Amino acid sequence: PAEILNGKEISAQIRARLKNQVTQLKEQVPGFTPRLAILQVGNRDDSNLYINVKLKAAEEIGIKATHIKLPRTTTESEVMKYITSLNEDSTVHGFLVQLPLDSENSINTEEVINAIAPEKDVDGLTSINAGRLARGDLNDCFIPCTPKGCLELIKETGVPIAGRHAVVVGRSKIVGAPMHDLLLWNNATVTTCHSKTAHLDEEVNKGDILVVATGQPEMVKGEWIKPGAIVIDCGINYVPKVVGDVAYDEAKERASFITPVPGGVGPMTVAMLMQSTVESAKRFLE
Amino acid sequence: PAEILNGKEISAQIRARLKNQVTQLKEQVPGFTPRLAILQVGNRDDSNLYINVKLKAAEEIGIKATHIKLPRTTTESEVMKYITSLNEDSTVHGFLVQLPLDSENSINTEEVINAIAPEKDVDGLTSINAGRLARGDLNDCFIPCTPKGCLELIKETGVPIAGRHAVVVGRSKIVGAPMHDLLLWNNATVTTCHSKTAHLDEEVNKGDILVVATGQPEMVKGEWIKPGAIVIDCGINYVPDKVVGDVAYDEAKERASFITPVPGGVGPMTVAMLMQSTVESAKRFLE
Ligand SMILES: Cc1cc(C(=O)N[C@@H](CCC(=O)O)C(=O)O)ccc1NC(=O)Nc1c(N)nc(N)[nH]c1=O
Ligand SMILES: Cc1cc(C(=O)N[C@@H](CCC(=O)O)C(=O)O)ccc1NC(=O)Nc1c(N)nc(N)[nH]c1=O
Repeated sequence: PAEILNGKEISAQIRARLKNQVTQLKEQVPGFTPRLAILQVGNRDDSNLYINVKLKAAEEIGIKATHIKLPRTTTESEVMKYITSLNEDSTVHGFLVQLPLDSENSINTEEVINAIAPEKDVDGLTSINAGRLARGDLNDCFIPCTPKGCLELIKETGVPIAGRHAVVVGRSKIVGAPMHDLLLWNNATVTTCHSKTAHLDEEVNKGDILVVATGQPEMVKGEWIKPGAIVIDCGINYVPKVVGDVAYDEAKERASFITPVPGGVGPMTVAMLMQSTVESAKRFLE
Repeated sequence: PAEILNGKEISAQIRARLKNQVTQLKEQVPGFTPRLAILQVGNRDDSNLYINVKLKAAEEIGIKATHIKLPRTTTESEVMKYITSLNEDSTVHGFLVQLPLDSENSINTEEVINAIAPEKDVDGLTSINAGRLARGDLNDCFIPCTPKGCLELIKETGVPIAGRHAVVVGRSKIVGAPMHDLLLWNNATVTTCHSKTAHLDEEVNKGDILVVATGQPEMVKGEWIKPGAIVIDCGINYVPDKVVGDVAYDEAKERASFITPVPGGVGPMTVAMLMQSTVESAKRFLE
């Protein structure tokens, strides 16, 4: 049986450190506070939940987090007015657009995301920050929050990354593709799989490190797991109960470390966003 | 043995089609002509060689190509002034900075590259264009010219890329990393290897498609190659004797279904893809 990576506990420790930094930073600079804005389009239930968990974390730490919720009938030009304003408001240190946009109109997601000023792009979703991470310029960019949090979970095992084979299942803009880049520049040998991969089971079996971000409940079976692998499950699926993308019961028998769902990647995602927000607040003080 | 992917023949076909494309544009819009600029820092022989090949190809196609060469002792502020001037000259449609910079002073390559207007970044080296490619937004960016040319060589086989396991050995900003992205958004399963990869022979043996860009002459031995693999050798290594690639061509040819020779493989495809990107930005400028 694998040792469980306790993300709920690990994040708690991170947020305490962030609170101390924000507490300390509010003294060294009186009247100053990190400010986060979260923009939402539409009213998805899962977007509501995740945004509120983020507001909740920001509250604990002392970050001032605003939530602007736009209606489903919002146009692309309406959204761009808000991004423009947030870019220009010098009191706002970071902001993000919760994805996907839930609009009945046609909105170019990529156009919206890429209007965000890169120095405020705490979610790391602009092409500018993605291109730096994709090319190995890691100390110059915001890195996406779920990948940042998966990397921290992997170090918690103590097992070095350099020279191990990492398999990443999924290549989405927010998780899988930046996760590949993060592991690579941490000097793993990385294979990316996706919905056109043949023999996915045999590919998954190659992974000393396995990160699954597919959105298909429990599709990655435990038999597929290389014995002793570090298994990281990014899935959160509501099913007949909350399950991940990895069949947790079987995989725990093969993994050496595993993240449970919930309480694994999820809280780490939120903690890493808070960390990037404090980092941009500090960078702003220069 | 493998069929030879003959880059000389394929590049010559692309240049001719480009030439006719330029001719028709010039007929449709009299006086107009695609304009490329190449900036160099220092006096490296290999850069001199490669830039000259690009000048010759542009001249054949009808691209007006200017070459600006700065001394080994230039400052970053001097280089930034030229990049700004090229960004601002409306008669220049694309330009590149031949890499590596050859300087006595330390110059931030990333700062220099990233000052290029993305719409003129025909080499696809700005962070903006890399981020578009890395995330599959392929319709808005210039792709770097060597990965573009590898993709054409692979498509010359007529074997679809989707579903195959591709291995890219090397992760540089100009070749290896963009090659991984190009193959991923053509729906390969991609493994990227580098100098920290253990058991490189076993990773190479997974490749239905193998792209090697290491600058380590003949380091990828032919016995590692999966039988039937498509082998793409981006290496141009001058060894004592002669040019060799990054793959042991002798044993590799016995196992691959297709293979690029060195020279006459990727090299001419690189130049041709740069010309294609230049013609493309010129057309976009007309819009
Ligand atoms: C999937 C997820 C889970 C949780 C979480 O907290 N999960 C807990 C249970 C929480 C509870 O119910 O208390 C657990 O799994 O244990 C927080 C965040 C996300 N994901 C995102 O927010 N993704 C995302 C996006 N869609 N768009 C942009 N722009 N940026 C983003 O990062
Ligand atoms: C390695 C190489 C070879 C040749 C070549 O001429 N090869 C043929 C001969 C016949 C012919 O080319 O027509 C052969 O090998 O057979 C052309 C180009 C390169 N490489 C680059 O130029 N790399 C590069 C760089 N260093 N910096 C920036 N910014 N952009 C870049 O693309």
